[PDB]
Amino acid sequence: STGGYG
Amino acid sequence: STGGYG
Amino acid sequence: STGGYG
Amino acid sequence: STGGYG
Amino acid sequence: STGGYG
Amino acid sequence: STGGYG
Amino acid sequence: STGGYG
Amino acid sequence: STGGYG
Amino acid sequence: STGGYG
Amino acid sequence: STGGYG
Repeated sequence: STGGYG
Repeated sequence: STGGYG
Repeated sequence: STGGYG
Repeated sequence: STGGYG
Repeated sequence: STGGYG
Repeated sequence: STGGYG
Repeated sequence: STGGYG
Repeated sequence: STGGYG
Repeated sequence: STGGYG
Repeated sequence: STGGYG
């Protein structure tokens, strides 16, 4: 998986 | 306030 | 406030 | 996996 | 406040 | 895996 | 505040 | 694995 | 504050 | 593995 905020 | 980038 | 980059 | 904030 | 780069 | 903040 | 680079 | 902050 | 490079 | 902060 790539990136994301939290 | 809330912010940021995913 | 909240910030940053994923 | 790559990057992400948290 | 919160910051930084993934 | 590469990078990430936390 | 919080900072730095992954 | 390469890099990362935390 | 917090800083540095991975 | 290479680099990383923490």
